[PDB]
Amino acid sequence: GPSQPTYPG
Amino acid sequence: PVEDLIRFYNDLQQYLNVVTRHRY
Repeated sequence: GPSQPTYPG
Repeated sequence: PVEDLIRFYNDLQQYLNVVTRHRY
């Protein structure tokens, strides 16, 4: 998967 | 992100504009 998945908040 | 964001939206938009066209 991606190395830096985006997140909420 | 914006490209991946709208690209995720558009990919299912068709299933909601083209399938719904068949009274769905």
